[PDB]
Amino acid sequence: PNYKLTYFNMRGRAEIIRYIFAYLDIQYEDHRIEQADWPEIKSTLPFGKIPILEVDGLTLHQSLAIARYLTKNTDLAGNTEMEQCHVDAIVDTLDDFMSCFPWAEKKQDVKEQMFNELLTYNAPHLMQDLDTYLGGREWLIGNSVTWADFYWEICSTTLLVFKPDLLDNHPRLVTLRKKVQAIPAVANWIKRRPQTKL
Amino acid sequence: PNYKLTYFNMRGRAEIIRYIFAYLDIQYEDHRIEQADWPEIKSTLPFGKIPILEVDGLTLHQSLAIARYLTKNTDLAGNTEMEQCHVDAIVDTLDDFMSCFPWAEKKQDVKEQMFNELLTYNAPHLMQDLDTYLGGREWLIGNSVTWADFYWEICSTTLLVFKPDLLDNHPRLVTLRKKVQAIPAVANWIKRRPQTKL
Ligand SMILES: COc1ccc(/C=C/C(=O)Nc2ccccc2C(=O)O)cc1OC
Ligand SMILES: N[C@@H](CCC(=O)N[C@@H](CS)C(=O)NCC(=O)O)C(=O)O
Ligand SMILES: N[C@@H](CCC(=O)N[C@@H](CS)C(=O)NCC(=O)O)C(=O)O
Repeated sequence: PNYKLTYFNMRGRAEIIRYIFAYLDIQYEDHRIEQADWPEIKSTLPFGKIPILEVDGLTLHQSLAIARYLTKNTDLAGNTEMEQCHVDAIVDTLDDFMSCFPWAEKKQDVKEQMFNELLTYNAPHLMQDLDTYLGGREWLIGNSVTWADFYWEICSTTLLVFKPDLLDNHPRLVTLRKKVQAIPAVANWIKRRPQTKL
Repeated sequence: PNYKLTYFNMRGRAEIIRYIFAYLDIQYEDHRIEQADWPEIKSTLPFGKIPILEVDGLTLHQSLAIARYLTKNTDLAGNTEMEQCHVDAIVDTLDDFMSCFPWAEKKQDVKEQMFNELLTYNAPHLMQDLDTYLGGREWLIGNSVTWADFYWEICSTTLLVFKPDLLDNHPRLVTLRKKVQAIPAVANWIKRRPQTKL
């Protein structure tokens, strides 16, 4: 299958798709665009948003929708339909929280104040829920890695850019990040991927 | 299986689960809670959010995660791998918009303002994207009803509460709503369900 992924030059909402392609050893074109080429591309898109994935010429949209499509019938999906539910739920929980950030805010002082308050109150609350949910287990769901573990490592990587000490009291969540980063297809991808802030 | 769904006395985010139970002819306890009891239940839940679905003593969370679990291997799921991706994608597009609403906002004047702007400035574009996407087809995805059709009807119902003229220029989207509402199991639920504003 000929896969082509389109997004900005950043990890952002495309990174989960990139980890999945990497882990499943599926080749694809990692097409990254700059602001200048957005209006042209955007207009051809039914919903006007990226990422999009073209599969043998057919366009797919919605990053989590695409992530799930790529993990279908693989062990990254969750071993049972019940585990798949828990995987989807954790992914949505993380996405709901990531969506609270005013990423696009133009007023820098407002952006700073909002980031600080989300990182001071909400983030440590979520971290406790995540930590107790994982408990002393190896992975977030079941007994093998799922894309929910991937998403966690991805979201936390971005949160750590803004509050480096966020996981200072959560060694089990740090250990989870290290387990994910250590998967060889993931360690490789992380080494060769373009370096960007987000 | 024993199913117990807990949410507020509202269609809201539990409604998609209710339509799915109805269509699949599954009995469940439709548990509805008052606001004053929420803080107490919230504290015992791994992630402090509703709806939750209890199955044989296992808690599930996240409405879409649950909806997806319930429709897996049923005729409400897409017919192909790729069609299931489109079902997921349409649902997420609708969810991304519904999430923008400050449902819980304390300040009335601020809340009204937010709602007005989203409905007046944003909603029209989603409708336009949806209308073009549907085109002249019968259902949003493929040749038969999916839970993406249920979600569209559910989201549109709530939006029409606040902006009744929202679909005046979109007869094909009105037709799809009517078509979902005509499904016997759906029509029966709509007729018998508690009548709430939201
Ligand atoms: C103030 O308490 C309230 C009051 C109303 C609501 C939500 C009502 C509703 O219809 N929501 C939706 C309906 C359809 C699809 C998606 C949503 C969605 O919210 O994502 C929630 C509250 O708790 C936050
Ligand atoms: N939930 C959607 C969000 C899509 C989205 O808002 N993408 C952004 C980039 S992170 C975008 O294209 N927004 C800019 C625009 O619409 O012009 C997804 O994960 O794909
Ligand atoms: N994406 C989640 C959102 C969960 C959510 O925000 N639900 C609301 C009710 S609609 C809630 O539990 N809020 C009450 C609170 O925050 O205390 C889902 O679909 O279930």
